[PDB]
Amino acid sequence: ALTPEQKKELSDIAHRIVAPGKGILAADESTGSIAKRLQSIGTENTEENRRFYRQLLLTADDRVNPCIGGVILFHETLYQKADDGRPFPQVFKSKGGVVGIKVDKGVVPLAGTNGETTTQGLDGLSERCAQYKKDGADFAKWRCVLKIGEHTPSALAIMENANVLARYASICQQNGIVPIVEPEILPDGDHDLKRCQYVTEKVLAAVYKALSDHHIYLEGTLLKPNMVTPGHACTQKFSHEEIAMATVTALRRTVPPAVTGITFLSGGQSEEEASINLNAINKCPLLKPWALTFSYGRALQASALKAWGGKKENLKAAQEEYVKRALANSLACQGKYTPAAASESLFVSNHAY
Amino acid sequence: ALTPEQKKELSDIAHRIVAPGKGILAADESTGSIAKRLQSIGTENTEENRRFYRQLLLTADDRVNPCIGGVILFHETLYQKADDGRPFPQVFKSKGGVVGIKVDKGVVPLAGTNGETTTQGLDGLSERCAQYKKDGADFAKWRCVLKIGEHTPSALAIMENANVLARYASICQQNGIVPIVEPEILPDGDHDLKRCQYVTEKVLAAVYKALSDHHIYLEGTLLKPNMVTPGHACTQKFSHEEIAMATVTALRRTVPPAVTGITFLSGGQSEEEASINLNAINKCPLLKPWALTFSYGRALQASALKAWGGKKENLKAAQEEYVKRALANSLACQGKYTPAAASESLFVSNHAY
Amino acid sequence: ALTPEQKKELSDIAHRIVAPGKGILAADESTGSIAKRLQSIGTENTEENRRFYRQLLLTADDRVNPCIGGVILFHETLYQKADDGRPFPQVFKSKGGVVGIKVDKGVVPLAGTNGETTTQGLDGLSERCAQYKKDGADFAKWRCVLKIGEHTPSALAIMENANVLARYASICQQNGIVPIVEPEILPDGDHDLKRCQYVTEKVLAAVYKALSDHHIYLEGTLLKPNMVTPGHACTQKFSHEEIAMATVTALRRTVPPAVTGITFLSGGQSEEEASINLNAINKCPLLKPWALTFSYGRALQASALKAWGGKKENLKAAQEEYVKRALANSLACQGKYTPAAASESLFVSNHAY
Amino acid sequence: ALTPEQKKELSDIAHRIVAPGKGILAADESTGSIAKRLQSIGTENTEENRRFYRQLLLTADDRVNPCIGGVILFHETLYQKADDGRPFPQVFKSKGGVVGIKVDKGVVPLAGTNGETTTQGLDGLSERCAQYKKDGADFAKWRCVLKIGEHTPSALAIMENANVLARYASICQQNGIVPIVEPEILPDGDHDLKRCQYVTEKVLAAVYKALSDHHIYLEGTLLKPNMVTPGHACTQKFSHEEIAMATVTALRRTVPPAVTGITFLSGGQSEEEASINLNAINKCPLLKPWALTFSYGRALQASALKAWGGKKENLKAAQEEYVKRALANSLACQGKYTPAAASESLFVSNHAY
Repeated sequence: ALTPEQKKELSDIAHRIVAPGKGILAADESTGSIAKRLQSIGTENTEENRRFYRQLLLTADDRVNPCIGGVILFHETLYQKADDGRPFPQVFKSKGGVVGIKVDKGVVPLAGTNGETTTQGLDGLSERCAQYKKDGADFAKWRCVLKIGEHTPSALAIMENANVLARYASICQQNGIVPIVEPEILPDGDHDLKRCQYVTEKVLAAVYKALSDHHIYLEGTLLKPNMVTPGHACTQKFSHEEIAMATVTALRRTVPPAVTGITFLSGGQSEEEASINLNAINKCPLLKPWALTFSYGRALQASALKAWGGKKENLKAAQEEYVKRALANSLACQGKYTPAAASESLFVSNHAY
Repeated sequence: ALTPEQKKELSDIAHRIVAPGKGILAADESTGSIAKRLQSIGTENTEENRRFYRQLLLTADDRVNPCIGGVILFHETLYQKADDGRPFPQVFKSKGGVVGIKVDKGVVPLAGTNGETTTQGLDGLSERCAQYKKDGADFAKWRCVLKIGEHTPSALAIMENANVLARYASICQQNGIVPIVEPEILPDGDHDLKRCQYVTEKVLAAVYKALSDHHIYLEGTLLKPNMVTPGHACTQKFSHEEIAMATVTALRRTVPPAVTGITFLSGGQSEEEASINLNAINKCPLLKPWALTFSYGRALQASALKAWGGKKENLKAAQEEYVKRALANSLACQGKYTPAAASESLFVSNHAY
Repeated sequence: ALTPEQKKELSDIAHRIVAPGKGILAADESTGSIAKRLQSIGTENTEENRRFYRQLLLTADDRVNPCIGGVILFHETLYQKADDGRPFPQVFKSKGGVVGIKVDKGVVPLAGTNGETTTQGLDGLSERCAQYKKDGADFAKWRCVLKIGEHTPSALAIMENANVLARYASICQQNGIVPIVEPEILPDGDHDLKRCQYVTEKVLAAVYKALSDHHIYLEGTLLKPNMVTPGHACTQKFSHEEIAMATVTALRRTVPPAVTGITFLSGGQSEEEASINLNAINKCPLLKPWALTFSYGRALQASALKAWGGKKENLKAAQEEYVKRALANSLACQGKYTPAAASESLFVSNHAY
Repeated sequence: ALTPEQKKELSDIAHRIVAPGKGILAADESTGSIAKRLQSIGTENTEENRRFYRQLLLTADDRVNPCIGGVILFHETLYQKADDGRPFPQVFKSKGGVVGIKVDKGVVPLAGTNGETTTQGLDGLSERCAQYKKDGADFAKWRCVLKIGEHTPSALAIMENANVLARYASICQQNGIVPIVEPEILPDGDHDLKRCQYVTEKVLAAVYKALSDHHIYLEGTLLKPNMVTPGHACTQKFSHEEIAMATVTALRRTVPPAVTGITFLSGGQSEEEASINLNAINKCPLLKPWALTFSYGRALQASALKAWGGKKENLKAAQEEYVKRALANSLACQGKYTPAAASESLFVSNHAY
């Protein structure tokens, strides 16, 4: 499947990204779905605004060096230049970070099912990843989404999603790109915490069997899951020790140790819940043989975005907000996080990007 | 999963294609694969050469019109005009024929395996089928490929080409297009007839499970299976009765009677051996609750292509060769067939198009 | 797996049992669960009563010869002698019938599931079947049960039941015993007809993949399914043309043609509904490439039992009731059935035996 | 699926067994398999000979009591009394030890396969575990067996021994008994180390999927895996560091950290090679989030059995041999081990007991 030279390259890359203290910034929103984040702060969705906004994030003045191993970028963002003319991958790489690339092509429905979806992307994938590798990306991301309704997530969806996740992983590692396997269970719903924990266990079990089946090399992988969390509409209330227990036991029962790190997705939690729960998790007493960090998008950019507010004059003001959150999360990601747009929940029904 | 009006349209469309005596012409070859076909008769691979050849086949005389209920076309040639300026789909729909479109986008390796392959094309398939339906196509073809070797076809290779065919079928049918699922086991190899049987059985069983699993509507499908023949390099010889029993046994054990019909591919058999074997099969005493007919590419055009020689002067001779193999096959799929470049083996190693 | 001599023996046996006009009498109730049928007619459950009652059935005076190919007997009933000293297998075999044997050992729950069950039996099976073969049994039965609730029948249960069914089938054919594969979907419930039809399609798809997976020889098998039928508690009303359509399309979409016959279980329908629906089915216009007959227990013995009423003096009176029903069902099993304890529904919540 | 008190009892019981330094003695041999062990030292296979041998092992001095937290017993010997009239389970429970019971009932062929096997014993397992729990047993062992050959272990063989182990685990745990799931890949064969690795990986991956699928509680399980060693007849030699990395890699890629501990079997290694390899494994720099210890049959008793010679006079010499291998292993499972019939290969072809 893979030579040893090729396994060292992936294992290396994978550990780099989640070395101690570091997480991933998810700046990988599609054009259409970044556009509605910009509309949130009354900014027109334009190549330059998008470029400007991404540039603000990749140029954050260096206390974020120890906190941000990697950045997932959307396809166009990887071919965009800082204002000095320098391509964004080289701007971020020079500072010791690693560039990632969102390669899925969005979700697609599953006939005969109660709203579930595959996602698509695999076509032309390997040649795309060849390009993205030569243009500076050392890891990729692929988002699949399941939801919890009563007859959701069905076997059919879990089986097909874990499988496409495995196809993609296998194509990425062929091209020396560490795959990020994201089986996101959406928080959409009334479900309680344990319901979510069970669905997450069944999903990840299915994904890691799929990965085994497709002979993907787990030491050169990372996993971006949802934390385990009550449904949005869940009335019952659950602590962060309970969410971190639920989340950590879910992961100990499914994710074999060889997986090099677990970079959590925000899930639509507020920026601060995200860092508290991330921290709680790392402080969970149980034994956690993988890197438990963050790959947050919205939970590292809410404060930033509403600082920037479409206006060039706050660039520094927005990127100091960004930095604050990265530092918060680089401590949560060690257990060392002790602490109001950052508490605004960032929930989005059927989050798409 | 599908409304009743939709199941009616599919069921109807599928029964038209494979009504008694009708078979299908597979004119579905890639510009890359009809390349090598044209070089075998000195002709250059130029659009109007492709357009002309395809034009010759589709415009054969109406002695063929009870023999050919459908034509699988390649993308390009769905959108070419004949010499009257008529779009190709109409010249054929005018005659009471049905226009099929190949939707797969080639094959692609499966990492971890001794040579095996999966097939790609699902990205965008939803919209493509939609357009193709508005533009004439009423059925689609997706080709999957297993080879037989000592560790081939893997379990992973079977489970992946099965759950891609199903994904594809699911999408065609939601867009009102009758999928032809083609799980082709290639004759490449030394293998016994009984071996090709066991593989053929195990494959169809995993296909029909997959179609079950994705809630496909078997009444508006067709199976395009290989015959079960010994390897191309097999030393033992087996009778046309044995090929014909092995094929009809293998399918009696795996293919729900609900499937509307099955369109055999030629596989590399000579034109004439295809007709004979199709005939033995339909003359088999066993009970075969589906339509057993042909969807032949090379075993309808070889005689016509060599007669065509690239020379516009040869048109009606080229076509009355095509027309004879169409009449031969339209009796072989009824049992009534009875009888030199139509004797030639048309075997390409690892066929691809 | 199996030689050809061994495949002829099974195929032979299987066709014998479901030759035209013939069905199977299911006299295979366990001791404890026959005891509550006897309690129904105020008879003590004793070796002799049980023997007497079984003997009454196997000795029915010869117009049942053309109607009853086979009889499934419970284990003790196979070692019991008619009053003339003759062992029951030899009494029934002399008349041209074939003896069958119930080899499962009842159901067992599935941890973590909403009431579902495996069944058990496989242990020591092959040596048991060796004995049952030498003692006259040429076919066996194995009952698995699924139910329809909202979260019933789960994947886990369908997967494990279809698998044990396949294990058992494979052990039976090793010992020249034709297996009867019964995936019974219980009528317990409020479900409508199509719900049942879908669950039956998903179940049988799963069973026939399982059989393929375990390399069982379908031509030497029979299948005892539920018909497709509204739930007991279903309020909506459905015709017999609708139940026969539902049942026949369900079977055309799952049961490959090689399966030699389909012997239906009564399901708790009244004795007469059972024969009407069986008949309707055979008159379904759609193409039915397997034998569609009956393997009824309760729908051939309700009238008999309440005739016999624990009293030796009605023996002839009870066995003329038995005969009537066998004849009714040997015509329904041809399509030729034209027609009040026989309309008493025989439904039993979680039927067990 | 299981209450919290029950999960506590299982989790506790499992942690006792495999607490730091403790390992398990597998005294679990069939009367048929301890037959051939006794004939290897001239002793006749008589109950009191079995009783005495077992008595010798269980009553070794309390220098062993930090080395042996459990004993897997065969059915017979759970119910034998020592010389003080004490039941065996108590003589061992008295010392702070835990009594294990083997519940499998031998293996049985899988038809359709080149030699492969499944294992039986699930019939009655529910009640048996119940009794066994009341009578002393707090954990069970079920042995499954894959061999490595060219078409071995089949997919069917893996999926069947996986879903039997899970059925078994499910039943033990509902009856409050900690299952030891033993997927043993036998060293029979010519195969490379890397080969045994790939098979070992693919097997555990299908096991842990199965346990997921049946809702097993991994905190109250133990894995009894083979080491990953080259075939018994392999020509290449591999270092104790390589065996030890291959074993610990294979498990890091498949075994959820939730599993309480893993008890290696001896496999045929010499007593001494078992201790060395257990030690290399625990001295591996990789991170191993589970307890890595021993559940050794032949690699604890060989020295003791040859010393025993059948001669009651040899008792304390027999046992201080046993006790030395118990002390050796109780350091090898801590890394602290450092160092002639304990050098002998104990390989039985196709081991069975």
